[PDB]
Amino acid sequence: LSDFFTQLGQDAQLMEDYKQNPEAVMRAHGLTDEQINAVMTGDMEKLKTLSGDSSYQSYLVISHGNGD
Amino acid sequence: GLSDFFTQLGQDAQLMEDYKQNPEAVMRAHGLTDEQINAVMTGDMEKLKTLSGDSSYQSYLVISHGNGD
Amino acid sequence: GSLVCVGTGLQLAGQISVLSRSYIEHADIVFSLLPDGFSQRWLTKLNPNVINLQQFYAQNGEVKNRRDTYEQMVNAILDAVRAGKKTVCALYGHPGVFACVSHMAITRAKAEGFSAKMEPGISAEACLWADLGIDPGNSGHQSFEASQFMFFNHVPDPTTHLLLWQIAIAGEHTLTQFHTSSDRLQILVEQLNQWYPLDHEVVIYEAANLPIQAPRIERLPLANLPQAHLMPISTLLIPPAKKLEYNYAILAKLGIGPEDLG
Amino acid sequence: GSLVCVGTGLQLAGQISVLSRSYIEHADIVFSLLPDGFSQRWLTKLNPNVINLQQFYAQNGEVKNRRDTYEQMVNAILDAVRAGKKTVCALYGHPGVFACVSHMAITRAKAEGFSAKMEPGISAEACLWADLGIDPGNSGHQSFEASQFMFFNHVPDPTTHLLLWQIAIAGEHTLTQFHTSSDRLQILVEQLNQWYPLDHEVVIYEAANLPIQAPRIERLPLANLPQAHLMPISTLLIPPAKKLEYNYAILAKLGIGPEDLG
Ligand SMILES: Nc1ncnc2c1ncn2[C@@H]1O[C@H](CSCC[C@H](N)C(=O)O)[C@@H](O)[C@H]1O
Ligand SMILES: Nc1ncnc2c1ncn2[C@@H]1O[C@H](CSCC[C@H](N)C(=O)O)[C@@H](O)[C@H]1O
Repeated sequence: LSDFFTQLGQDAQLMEDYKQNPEAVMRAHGLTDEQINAVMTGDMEKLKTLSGDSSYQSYLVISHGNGD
Repeated sequence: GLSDFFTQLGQDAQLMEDYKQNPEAVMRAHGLTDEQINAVMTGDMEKLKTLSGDSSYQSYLVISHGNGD
Repeated sequence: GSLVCVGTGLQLAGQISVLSRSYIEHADIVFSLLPDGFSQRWLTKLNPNVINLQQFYAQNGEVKNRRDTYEQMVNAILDAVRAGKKTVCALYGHPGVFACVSHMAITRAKAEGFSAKMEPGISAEACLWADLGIDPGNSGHQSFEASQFMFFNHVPDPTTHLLLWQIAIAGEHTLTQFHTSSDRLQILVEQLNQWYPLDHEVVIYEAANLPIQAPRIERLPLANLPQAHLMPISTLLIPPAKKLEYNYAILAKLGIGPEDLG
Repeated sequence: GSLVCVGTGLQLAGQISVLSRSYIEHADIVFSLLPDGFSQRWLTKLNPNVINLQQFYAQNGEVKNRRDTYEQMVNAILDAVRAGKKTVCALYGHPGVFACVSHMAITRAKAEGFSAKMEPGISAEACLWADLGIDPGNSGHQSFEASQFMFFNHVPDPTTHLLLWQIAIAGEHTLTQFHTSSDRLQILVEQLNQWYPLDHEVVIYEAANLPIQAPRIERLPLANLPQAHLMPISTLLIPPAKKLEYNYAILAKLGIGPEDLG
């Protein structure tokens, strides 16, 4: 999962291949049926469980509006 | 020469930090002339474009207006 | 030692600048604040010497002022620079956009006699213009932190695209909770009603962090904001309430009229 | 055929996204609008099949409405897409920040039934926050095109960092000249004097395009703007004239006061 996503996010040729036929590209890179279903339903929580890190809690607020 | 150095320095964090420590030494070693180094140290971007081979690359960069659609 | 703060962008692996990636690659040590585990994995393959800044956020239901979180983040970064390490701080998006930690670390590092600089990155706002196909220049742009808009006197120009950032914590005054409440967002709605009708279409926007993920672009009337599902990464876009109208006063000083505009 | 609009950022070679560089690399053809000859050389090495959009600007002192320039740019891009080319438009900075050509091309391509998308990039504003060590969230941010600020009704919040873009053509109503006049800038000063004192320190900012180049960060009183040296790339930064003041009305509805703020 992590290997595919990292390649796909950097490589414009693989990105254009993905956009033409997402299911064919995900299967060619070994993604399971439930991984593909997670992608097509947009379940980002499920993909995080299947990769290994939804135990990884992530809070992303790095500023406040109270001044000083 | 001038172009190849700038393209490398712009992308390579190791060369960028070498350049920051000793700008003249790094520029001499990559073959920049005394006049090219002087243009850099005085911030004369006009002269640097001449020494590169400008051939009048005129570059107007406004791609919008404020007159409404 | 030395400090370079960089941004990784919102998207996994591909939205970092070529130079910024190089800075991470060659760093003695990296202090990270990234969106997810895929991004964390990608960083650790680039440079294994990583300290996750995520640890400094309140853990297991503790009460912690975010001011203390950020102080601890800045101190952690500076301890590596003071030791002599070529230090990189790798924050998601742009390291200096609605992020105090990099600015504070750079100010503190310069004051203690260390080389420190920030490299710009692609922010969530940069992703919004792309995703929604909106140009900030079209009728102007304003950005405010949602809680700062509630606590202090800010006046929006309703001809602009207005962004309220950190909308998920709007009105959360203690800096100890991870989200606000429906009653706080209803007070924001009533406050915005000074300039925007209750039926005015607003957009809850979330830029994607993965290449297989679509952005969130949820259109709803302003009145329905308090019932909406919000996440810490949610930005509220409030498109213009009014069209642009001629400044006859200034046209008169320029000695022209609207018919004269190109 | 298909369209992808990307940005190259402001700095030569290093300030493009990893993915955006890959899009240029693999393109059938690239339509470019880059800052200088170094950047043009760099692009031509990446992909030799380049059409320079610079050619559509007024040449040799001709009188040409920029609206016609921009229409011709969009038409040139769409002619490649219609022919069946995998087409990339590579603009400097962010391709959709104060840039109509990419948004227009994408709109037109989608309407003609072609794949079109915009990849975000690092804008001159993203450069400004880093180079000045200013966070747009600290007291908020507003951006206007300078001429639009003069011609239409816009009201700045003077607690914010205010950016006037394309200051160098402020008030140039024809869209046929490359720069404005000091008299037009003096009218802009008087207009701004509704909120900012004449002795208010403003900043003329120019992000560097080369790695050996320092940014321009020129501090001067607002009064001196009309005599200042401006270039087309100059952005006017107007820092806050007033500190943030407590919004007692909203605080009371929240049932809190200043002393309760974390
Ligand atoms: N994925 C995302 N989509 C939209 N907005 C986001 C986002 N991630 C962060 N933000 C915005 O940023 C706020 C945190 S402040 C950090 C912003 C970050 N430096 C950047 O460059 O984007 C969030 O509350 C939200 O308003
Ligand atoms: N080097 C630079 N430094 C500062 N502002 C710049 C700049 N290059 C362009 N700009 C600003 O952008 C305006 C042109 S509009 C195009 C902006 C570009 N898409 C970007 O993302 O930055 C200029 O008039 C100026 O206000």
